[PDB]
Amino acid sequence: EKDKIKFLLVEGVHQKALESLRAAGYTNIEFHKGALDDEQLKESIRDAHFIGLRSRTHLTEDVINAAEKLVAIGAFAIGTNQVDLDAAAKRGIPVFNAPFSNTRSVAELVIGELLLLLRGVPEANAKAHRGVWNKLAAGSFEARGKKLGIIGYGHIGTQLGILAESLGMYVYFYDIENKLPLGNATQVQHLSDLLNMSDVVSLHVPENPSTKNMMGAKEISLMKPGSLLINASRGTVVDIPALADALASKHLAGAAIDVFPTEPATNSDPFTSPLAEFDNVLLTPHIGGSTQEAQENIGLEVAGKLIKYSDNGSTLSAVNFPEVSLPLHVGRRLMHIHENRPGVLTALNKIFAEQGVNIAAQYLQTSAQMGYVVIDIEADEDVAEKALQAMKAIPGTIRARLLY
Amino acid sequence: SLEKDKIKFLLVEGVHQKALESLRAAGYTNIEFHKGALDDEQLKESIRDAHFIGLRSRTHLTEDVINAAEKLVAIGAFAIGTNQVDLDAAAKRGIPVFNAPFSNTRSVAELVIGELLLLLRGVPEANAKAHRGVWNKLAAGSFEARGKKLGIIGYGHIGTQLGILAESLGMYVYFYDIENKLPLGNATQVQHLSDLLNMSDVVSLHVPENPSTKNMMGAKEISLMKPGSLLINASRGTVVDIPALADALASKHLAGAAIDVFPTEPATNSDPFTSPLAEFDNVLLTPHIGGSTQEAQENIGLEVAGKLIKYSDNGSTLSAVNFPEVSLPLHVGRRLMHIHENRPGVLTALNKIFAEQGVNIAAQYLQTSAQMGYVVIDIEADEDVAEKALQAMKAIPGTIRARLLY
Amino acid sequence: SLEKDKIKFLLVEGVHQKALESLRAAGYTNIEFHKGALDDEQLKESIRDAHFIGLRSRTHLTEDVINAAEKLVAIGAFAIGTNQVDLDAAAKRGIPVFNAPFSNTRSVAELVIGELLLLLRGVPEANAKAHRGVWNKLAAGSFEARGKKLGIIGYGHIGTQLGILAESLGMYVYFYDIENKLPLGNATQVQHLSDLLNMSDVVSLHVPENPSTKNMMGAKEISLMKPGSLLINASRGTVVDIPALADALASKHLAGAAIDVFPTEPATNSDPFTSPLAEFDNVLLTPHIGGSTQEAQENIGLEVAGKLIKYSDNGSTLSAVNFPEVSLPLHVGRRLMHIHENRPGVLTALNKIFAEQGVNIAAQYLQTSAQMGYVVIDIEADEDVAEKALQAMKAIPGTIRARLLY
Amino acid sequence: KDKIKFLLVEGVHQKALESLRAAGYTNIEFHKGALDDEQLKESIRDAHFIGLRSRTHLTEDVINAAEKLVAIGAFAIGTNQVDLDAAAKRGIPVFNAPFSNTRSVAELVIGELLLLLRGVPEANAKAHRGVWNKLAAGSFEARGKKLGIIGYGHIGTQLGILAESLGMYVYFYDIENKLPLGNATQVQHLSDLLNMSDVVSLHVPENPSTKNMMGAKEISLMKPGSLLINASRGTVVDIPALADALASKHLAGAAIDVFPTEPATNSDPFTSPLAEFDNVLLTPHIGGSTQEAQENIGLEVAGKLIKYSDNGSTLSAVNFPEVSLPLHVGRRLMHIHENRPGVLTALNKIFAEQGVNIAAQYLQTSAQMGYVVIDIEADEDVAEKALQAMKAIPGTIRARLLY
Ligand SMILES: NC(=O)C1=CN([C@@H]2O[C@H](COP(=O)(O)OP(=O)(O)OC[C@H]3O[C@@H](n4cnc5c(N)ncnc54)[C@H](O)[C@@H]3O)[C@@H](O)[C@H]2O)C=CC1
Ligand SMILES: NC(=O)C1=CN([C@@H]2O[C@H](COP(=O)(O)OP(=O)(O)OC[C@H]3O[C@@H](n4cnc5c(N)ncnc54)[C@H](O)[C@@H]3O)[C@@H](O)[C@H]2O)C=CC1
Ligand SMILES: NC(=O)C1=CN([C@@H]2O[C@H](COP(=O)(O)OP(=O)(O)OC[C@H]3O[C@@H](n4cnc5c(N)ncnc54)[C@H](O)[C@@H]3O)[C@@H](O)[C@H]2O)C=CC1
Ligand SMILES: NC(=O)C1=CN([C@@H]2O[C@H](COP(=O)(O)OP(=O)(O)OC[C@H]3O[C@@H](n4cnc5c(N)ncnc54)[C@H](O)[C@@H]3O)[C@@H](O)[C@H]2O)C=CC1
Repeated sequence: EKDKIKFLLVEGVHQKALESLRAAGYTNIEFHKGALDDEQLKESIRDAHFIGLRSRTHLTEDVINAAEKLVAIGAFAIGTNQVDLDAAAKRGIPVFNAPFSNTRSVAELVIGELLLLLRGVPEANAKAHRGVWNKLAAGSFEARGKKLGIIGYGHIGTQLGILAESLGMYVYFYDIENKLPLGNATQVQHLSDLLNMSDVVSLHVPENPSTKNMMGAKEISLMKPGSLLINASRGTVVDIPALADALASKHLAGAAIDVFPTEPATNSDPFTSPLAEFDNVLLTPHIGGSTQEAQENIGLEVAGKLIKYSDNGSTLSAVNFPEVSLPLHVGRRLMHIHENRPGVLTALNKIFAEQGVNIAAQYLQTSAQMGYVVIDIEADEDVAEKALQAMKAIPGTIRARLLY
Repeated sequence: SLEKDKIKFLLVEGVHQKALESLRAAGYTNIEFHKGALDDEQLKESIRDAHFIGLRSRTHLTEDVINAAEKLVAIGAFAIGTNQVDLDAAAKRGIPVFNAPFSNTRSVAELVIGELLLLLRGVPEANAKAHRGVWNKLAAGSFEARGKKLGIIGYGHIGTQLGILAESLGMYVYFYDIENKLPLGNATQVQHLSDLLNMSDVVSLHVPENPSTKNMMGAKEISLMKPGSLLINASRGTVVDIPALADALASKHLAGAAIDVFPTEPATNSDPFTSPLAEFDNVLLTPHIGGSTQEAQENIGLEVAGKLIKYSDNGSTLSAVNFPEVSLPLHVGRRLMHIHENRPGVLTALNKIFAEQGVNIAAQYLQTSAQMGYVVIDIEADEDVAEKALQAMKAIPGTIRARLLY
Repeated sequence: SLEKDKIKFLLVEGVHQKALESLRAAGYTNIEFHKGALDDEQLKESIRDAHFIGLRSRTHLTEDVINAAEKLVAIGAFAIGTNQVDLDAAAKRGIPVFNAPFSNTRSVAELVIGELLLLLRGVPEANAKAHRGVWNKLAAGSFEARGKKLGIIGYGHIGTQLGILAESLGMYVYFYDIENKLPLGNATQVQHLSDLLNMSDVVSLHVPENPSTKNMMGAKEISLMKPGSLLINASRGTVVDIPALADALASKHLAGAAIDVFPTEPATNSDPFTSPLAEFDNVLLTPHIGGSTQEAQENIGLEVAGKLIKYSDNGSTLSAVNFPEVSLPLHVGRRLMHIHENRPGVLTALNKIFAEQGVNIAAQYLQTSAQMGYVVIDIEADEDVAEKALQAMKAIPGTIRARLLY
Repeated sequence: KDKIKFLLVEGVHQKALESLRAAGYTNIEFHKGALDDEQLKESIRDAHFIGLRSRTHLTEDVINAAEKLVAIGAFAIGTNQVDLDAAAKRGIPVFNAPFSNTRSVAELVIGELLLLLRGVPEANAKAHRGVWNKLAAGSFEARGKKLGIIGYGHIGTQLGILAESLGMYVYFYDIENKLPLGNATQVQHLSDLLNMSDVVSLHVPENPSTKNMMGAKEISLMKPGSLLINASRGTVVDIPALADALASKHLAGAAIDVFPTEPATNSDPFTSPLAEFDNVLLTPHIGGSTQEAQENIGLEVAGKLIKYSDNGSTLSAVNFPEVSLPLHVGRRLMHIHENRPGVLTALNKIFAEQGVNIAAQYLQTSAQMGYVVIDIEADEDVAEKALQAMKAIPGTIRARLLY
């Protein structure tokens, strides 16, 4: 049975995804290096139970809704904005992704980036390439003994810190919440302190309304003269022209930016920033999280998630679905996804009692529009298959399945 | 203290402030401080009456200039290189030269870490493309440093510090050296360079400039490096065959390089730079700034002020680059020194002068090179006797210079 | 908050204060704190109107005591062990029991380091020699721990932590586990237990108790051990064949050992302890104090208080050692819980009611052990509807306890 | 190089032998233990180099009849078992190993504080008697605790690093300002250190500044319920006061490895008022007694004898003027002599006359004696006549041509 369950993988996900699939028993895998055109996409997805895609493939309403057999969708990536998360929820297909798999990559990028900035290496290299030699030591520093101020002490600030400390930098941080320090990191309660003390400032924050432009003319002029600004969290967090200002003012020595409010949609599309005129700014194409090793983690994680769901019904971490997860105990497990009618649960429970079946466990979780419930029962294939078909006749029923 | 005040220290070229702090602490307070270089003209003027000089790599102390200063005792290269100073001519006049050969250790190790971090990410190519309107975001062939193998070639002061910083970052560290060296942390000596080249994700060079290292990284070797690997050189301009490096990068056998030193380099920051490596967005080129930081300058300042101060106080030429190295521990009595050409009978005039004043020599350190000879002598005696002996010493044929240091 | 004042916490055997700060930090204030153990008249007396109780290892909660505790909602064993508690008995009554399985971690790793350092150094013997008046200065046989190899048998909470500290000190760290573990730091998993016994200078046991571990370190395993090596068992009393170790100690195949646990241990600090290990000055014997520290007692106070708090506030039996495990995140509404013998028709009545009273179910999590079942039900509605429902819930034939939690 | 005889008595580490073998010196009379007076006299009577430990006594009488002997090697730190004077008179330098066990002392301290903070020594002593005493009250983890180090030199410095890798916070007191390593904080007043520390350890030298610097007062200023560890010197702690403070329970325990008076050997009785305290570790001065240190000493002191014989370095000799000369083309000769006028004048005259250029020379004196190394550019024959002539300067204790 498991090997009649087809995974469609596009955009060159990492091999380990494929390894995990196969070791879980899912050996039916149509895999693609690039993205597919419209007519091939619909061809390959017409009968896929699962799909793993990444940034570029668009699962629009129409695409999802022609996908006849689609059980869940796996964004092997961070973003899910290429998927109709809500079209998908109406057909009862959850969407998973990998939000915290890039951590070491971003941390590393930053460390690498600051080392070079503190030295004026970006600037020296740009001149070098056009035949201008600029050997000077004025302005330049080792990072050892410098103060690094991390704004955003989440999954990434944490690891950034640990590295910064590995290199003997002094580590201070600001987060709108009280965070337990690792090694000898130090929490600064006010942001204007952190800015003042810090030789380099790094942002590691979510894209919310506390963060839109959290760094303006104001905040930046608060920063130490000669300092460095690093942004590789979100494109909206920093007011580019402000920093452009502060960079010609030479109030800042330089900067690195891996994200922008606006980004080229493909790589053939042009890039535009005013920062593009500063040799002392590292400008990178949102590759903060782009490494093979990151790809391997996203591989392990989003396959892992698809498989768990397929095998156990778990929606822990699904982005568009009520979150359920029940531990394994002996018996059969079934599951019902449905509109939020009242008395679906009354309907469900009546079914098992009629058949004289004990419900070992169940977990119903509701969102505004939908409901998902996983029920364990002690019974045989015959019995479970009838409950199944009965469960499929409940009013509201979007989808239901015997998982084992 | 009133006798210190007489010794002109001239520091040009903007040496670190802690150099002056170190003079002052040692009593030497008369100092002509210049932030920049001086022309032919105000050189010879500020120097004329100058006991000690401090230059970096732009002041040119050539023969004529060295002949011009009527009172120069030592020279302090507050940098590594000494090629800007005619070593064989301060020697001729009995002026030892000093420098700071290893005051740049962290700075170079730090720089290499940053470079390899960004090169494994295809960041330099990304930044160049980005700054000209090209976006190119992809994950293929970009990698993290952690878990990667670093191949350090030349495991001396810098290799070693580089290695330490590298394993702190998660890298497995290997090295090759022509001598057998004791590893720190989990570094590993590799017996063949071809072994080390075949394995490394990154190879970084910290060897010295000499026949063995001249073009030691040539075609054959680059060819032995791992496909998709990285070449880094912040050692010497003559270690890597650059045309070869260029041909490897063009055929994508190497995926990047960072080079800080070149066969030939620009003499000032107004002199243009060229290299066949300029055509590559995936190569960091930096203008010999491996050891160019303020921490490094601070280190050089203390090192060399100390050497100059020590020479002045106790006559040590330990570490001097063009001069016989003598030093003797302070040890009760009066101390003299005597720099001479190796004339027959100099030593023999030296002890008769003391014999002939019934003066006991508690200590004597004599060292020579080709025609030069430096000897420092520690004596139990009066001052008038110490001053008298000095006069006698100064008249010995072959005597370049001699001084009663205390 | 006046609601809470009703709910009596009975703490015996003197648990750490941090337990009381959580308790009071959560509006929970009727606390009957005791430092010591209680006798039966003291216990029934002081438990009869207890809503919760925290005890330790000496308090014996039997069926006759439990079937007396009239208001007993849950039981916290402020400890690792639960053998002093009658789990089936409290399960029969719908009383979760909780504990702190992994709260002693650092306290055990810290002990083993101290011990291995002094053992390698032959300190226990020199100490006992000194106190008896004998001076034994030697260097034959003593070692620093840096660069020696630690074999950890059981690579879990304590093992992992043990290896981290050991690496801090420069030891080489190897482990053998029955399952495949991700090694921390530079830790190395050894696949065959015999190579590990073969290479290791010190071997420290950190495994559970069970047939797979029982006497798992016997005469065979002891001889696989490196000459002049050291054994340390602070896991469980059944894992080492003490008389085998005693023989290997007598024969000097081993240099020493540290045993904190024993097949038979005194019931109280008043009962004598005997061991054929008592004869050997080069063995540390410790009265099962592996996890006995104040920091550990404070880990415990926090973990176990938090849990009893969480259960009283939100139903969570996540972690119970004798009860179905249920947990639901919070959001908008009110929340019921319901404990019942699993009887025909319970879930049917539950849902019949909700539709009698017109209540829409937001979330529901039911789990069961054998005849026992526990369901926690979030519903959206106002307090009259709620408590209308819960009164019907207690009427369902089978119900053991139902509470409108919030 | 085979004609040179080394006598190593008392089981110096095998790295000493491995090194002599490397440097091409193979004639070795090795002895696991100490020689009694006749054997010693017979093995040494032709030895060039003796390497001993702390039990051997090279007295004048033995040294003096020691015919072929050129340098002495204490594979140890003490040189009080060696008559340094008798040895100089005869121009025999004495080498030893000043600091070869810093880690060993730091380790002992870490293990001791960790157990002592757990009451493990008492607990263990009780368990050896039948008494079980399981308790958490008063037992403490090391991490998060204040360790106060008194004396921040080789060993203090090191100990604070370990302590830090354990999670302790490290404070220190030193009579001078020092650069703290890691998170170490220098503490300007002894009393302030004493009050704050959960565990105090000592690493000062033996001198008046140091005698009983920890007395009734200082102990009473230690935090109630803290620990004192001394592996420094026997003269640093007022022991009776410590006793008192363990008796009154102001201190929860101590560890003492050094004592005002120590048995001379393992066979002599050891006594002490602390012996009655199960919560006190007592150790027979083994803070440095480990194989790693014995090996470190092995390379070091073998290193120094090899160096003296190959090139004449007397750097670190404890009884001799220190002279050292880098090496250069030519021959090298050596003169040791009584410090008195014109030796150097006749030395130098010898080379003047045979018309031989002196490439360098280094002489250094004491009050009573003088040593000088000479690099000359000449064939072997001329160096020989020179030797013979230098051997004759009145004043000459000894002269040798090294290469
Ligand atoms: N450039 C790239 O390729 C990638 C960018 N990122 C971005 O990095 C950001 C953070 O990453 P994680 O560490 O995984 O997030 P996280 O959720 O684990 O941590 C973010 C932290 O910022 C804190 N925070 C939230 N609002 C704040 C406010 N505005 N002011 C100060 N602190 C605030 C939160 O407390 C949290 O600690 C996200 O935007 C993520 O998308 C992550 C991976 C790759
Ligand atoms: N670009 C820059 O800013 C600067 C460049 N440098 C250069 O870095 C180089 C290394 O500096 P340090 O580590 O301080 O020197 P170092 O002398 O301490 O280390 C050099 C090591 O290389 C080994 N070696 C010699 N020849 C070799 C060969 N043929 N193959 C392999 N190994 C060989 C030696 O045994 C020695 O261990 C020097 O050339 C120095 O001038 C140093 C500072 C700055
Ligand atoms: N002396 C004392 O006061 C204390 C003793 N302990 C005991 O120490 C032991 C370990 O504690 P934790 O680290 O929390 O346990 P843990 O469960 O986290 O670690 C046990 C590890 O050993 C492995 N293992 C199981 N059977 C094995 C076998 N036959 N051979 C090799 N490995 C095996 C398991 O797979 C697991 O990874 C437990 O027995 C615990 O009761 C715990 C606290 C204090
Ligand atoms: N029991 C044993 O096996 C051994 C004992 N020791 C003893 O340990 C002691 C320390 O050894 P090292 O670290 O090698 O010595 P060290 O010379 O490196 O350090 C001594 C430090 O103590 C300081 N000091 C001197 N007088 C002081 C005072 N009154 N108050 C505070 N600080 C003072 C000095 O500033 C110096 O920093 C020495 O006595 C040594 O003999 C050393 C090795 C082994």
